[PDB]
Amino acid sequence: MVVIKDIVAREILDSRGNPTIEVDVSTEGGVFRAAVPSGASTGIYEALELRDKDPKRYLGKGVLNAVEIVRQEIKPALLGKDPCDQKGIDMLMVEQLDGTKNEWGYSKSKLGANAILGVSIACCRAGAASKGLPLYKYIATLAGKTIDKMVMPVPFFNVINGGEHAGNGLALQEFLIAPVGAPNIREAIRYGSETYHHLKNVIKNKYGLDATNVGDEGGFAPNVATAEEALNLLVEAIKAAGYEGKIKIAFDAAASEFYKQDEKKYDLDYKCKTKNASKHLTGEKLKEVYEGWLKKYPIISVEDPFDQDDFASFSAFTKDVGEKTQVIGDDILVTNILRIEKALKDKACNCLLLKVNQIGSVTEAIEACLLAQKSGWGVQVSHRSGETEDSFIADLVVGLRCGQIKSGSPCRSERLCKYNQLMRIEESLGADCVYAGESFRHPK
Amino acid sequence: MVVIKDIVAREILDSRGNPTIEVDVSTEGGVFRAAVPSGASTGIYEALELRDKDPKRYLGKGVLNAVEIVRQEIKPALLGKDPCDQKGIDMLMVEQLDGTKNEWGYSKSKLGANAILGVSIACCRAGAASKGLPLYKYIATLAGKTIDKMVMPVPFFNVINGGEHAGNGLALQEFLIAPVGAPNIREAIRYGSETYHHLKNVIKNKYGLDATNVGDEGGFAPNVATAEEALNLLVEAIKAAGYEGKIKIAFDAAASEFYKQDEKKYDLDYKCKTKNASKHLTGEKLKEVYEGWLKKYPIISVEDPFDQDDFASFSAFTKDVGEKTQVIGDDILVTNILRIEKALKDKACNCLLLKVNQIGSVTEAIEACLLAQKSGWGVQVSHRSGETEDSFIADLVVGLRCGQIKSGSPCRSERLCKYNQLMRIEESLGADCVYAGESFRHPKRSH
Repeated sequence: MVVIKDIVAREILDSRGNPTIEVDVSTEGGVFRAAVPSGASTGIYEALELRDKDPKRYLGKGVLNAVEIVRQEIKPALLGKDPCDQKGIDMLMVEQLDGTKNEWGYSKSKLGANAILGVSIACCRAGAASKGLPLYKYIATLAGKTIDKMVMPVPFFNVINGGEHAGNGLALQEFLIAPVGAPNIREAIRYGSETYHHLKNVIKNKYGLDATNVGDEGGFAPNVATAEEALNLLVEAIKAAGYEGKIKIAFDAAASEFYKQDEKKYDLDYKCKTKNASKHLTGEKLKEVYEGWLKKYPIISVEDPFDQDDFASFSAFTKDVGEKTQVIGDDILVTNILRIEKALKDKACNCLLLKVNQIGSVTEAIEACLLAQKSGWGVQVSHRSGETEDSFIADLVVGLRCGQIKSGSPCRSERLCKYNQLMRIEESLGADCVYAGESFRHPK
Repeated sequence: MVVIKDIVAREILDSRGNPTIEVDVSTEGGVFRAAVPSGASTGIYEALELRDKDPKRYLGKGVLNAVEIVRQEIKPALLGKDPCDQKGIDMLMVEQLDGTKNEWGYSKSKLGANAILGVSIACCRAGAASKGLPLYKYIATLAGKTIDKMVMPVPFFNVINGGEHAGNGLALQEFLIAPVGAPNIREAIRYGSETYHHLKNVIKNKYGLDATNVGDEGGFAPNVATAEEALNLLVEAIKAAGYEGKIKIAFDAAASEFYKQDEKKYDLDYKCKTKNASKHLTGEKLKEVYEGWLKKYPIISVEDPFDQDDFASFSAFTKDVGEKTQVIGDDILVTNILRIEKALKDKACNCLLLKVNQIGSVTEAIEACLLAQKSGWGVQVSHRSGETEDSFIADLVVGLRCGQIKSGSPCRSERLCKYNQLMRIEESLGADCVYAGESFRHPKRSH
């Protein structure tokens, strides 16, 4: 039995040089810290983070107002409370102290999702200490999962970039590699790292040294015009690295970015100077293109294949490929219960991309994960473009028994601290853990 | 008081995706962790790392051997010792357990510079805890410096890359910006981040979206042909940010990369295809070229202006710039006492670039810093190309009261990791600390 003795927040910088919020919760057991990744300050479905909007500081991206919220609103309301009452603390902040609710659920507009999550994670971390348990086992406790035979997740490393993250012709946003065939996660990380360096070398020699400079998530943005060229580089790299058959491929289309709202078309050539009518596809036809790549390449997962509001296409694609392939819903679900329930009723997808700061609290993150799992869906915990030194999602993925996680390329320490944390988790557990492997989407 | 109960180590990944060692020293006061950055497994001056060299694991960069060394050689030797005796522990490893050496001091080859530094830093963290002091203050007591009016360092952020780190025409390796005009470290960081983003979008318009991708240290590699083109971008970036006069420039030439041994001349166009742009320059002319830029642009520091062994030039350059510009030694010194002493005698520099894993231990890192400081030189704590999420050098630079630190651009968390740590330290100390500012070369004393 411990209680919240103090709560102080501060402004720190995320992986991209932009301010983010870090919180320190104190109990008789010590000081507990949590740093929140970056999200969206404006939006219609997701939880909005509070930013100063002062052009004279950090180009308007400061979080001082957020720091003051924690001190002036959240602190006085939590002093004396038991940090182990995760649900009580999260619902107090979200429903009572804030209460700002849009038509899709609580927005967390007044206090800001960033201020709330910071406290939620810090209390969650203080609670684990109060119970004398490592973070991963404590999360499992909150989710109703068991603390033995915990599943280590399959990591999804970003490798090739397109869409709005590159000047190349590639329309899809991300191409990743996933070592499902590794015996354990420490090896999974090696397979990933080696294949990644091999790919770097290939790019260095073909596209030049400057093409080996990385993007926000640590991936490369070589001058490839089509998905086929991207997919070809990956298969060559995997084979050359010696992991043919042990490392699979996955991609994030981010189709919303190339969707033509009125005519209801998807323009695979939205970046090309000379436009081709043959590439302005309807949902049903875009589907067939993906189905073409699935039979030709070892693709095991597809994220945001269509616009965030095109449930028709999602449903059709999932109906055709759902059994043997994973269809992740990111922008379409936005880690939102109501959005998920609608997806479930329409069988839009079969996997939830879980961005914790997108929903705002740990309790809400957990219920969303549980809803997906109870419905037969898989769950992939995700990082953000703007991450931090905090490895929370690493313990989260293990505690929620997802057996699946994408947290960037094996490059840039905001991505690696998560992967490093997973390896420590694995040592600690030792024989008391198993690797998701081929069962990443539905762990045993 | 408390003693060492156990020492373990594991293999983690550094910022470039290469393995490195992480050590956990345990006492009754808890478990203390330390991760070391990348170094070099070969060289004739510096402390050498121990790499597995296994053709089939991590391209020969594994560190399982280093991890086993800690377990079978170090651990048994340290169990029961007080973690506070930093010097006793550091010398037990460097001189007795290891003992290997070259004509420039102990190399730390048998146990590995990485295994020893990992242990040294972990114990240092355990010692701080024993004494009941934050790591930075504990380091101050080891260096024999006061813990009352501590000094925050001026940060040197990487911004434009060249030489071997870029396919562009720029011969110099790094260009940095330093907010000497900021009132405190948190402001210095803001100034840096703002100027960095202003630079980012200037580059975006003139070179395109791909040109904004970052290198190992978070900086950019725009296709600029000369130093003049690079300096103009920085001047422009600084003015757009509104910090003209408050943010100065610095650069690391890494001149060794463009020195022609056979000719004994430097080539600023060594990357150009056609090789007749301009004749190669001697130390003399190269100096004049730098002095030329010192008048043109607000450059306050120059690192590795000449070849790793060209003391004649260094001396000549340091002599006529003297009090108005900082001249850092990196490759020429390689954080080696005996090298520092030769450079001191020859007046080759007026500042030391301190790379803690290059010398091997915290104790040696401290005497190196103390040797520089008491001889009229500055000390600039530095990061490595391959960093980790360990913010140790943040507390080191504060504890040593250096007044200056380079730890990458305000991009990539292995870099922000250190900058964020400096801001926490500043909060902790509150009204009980000062910003080096204008005095970054030699922080003013307290009275």
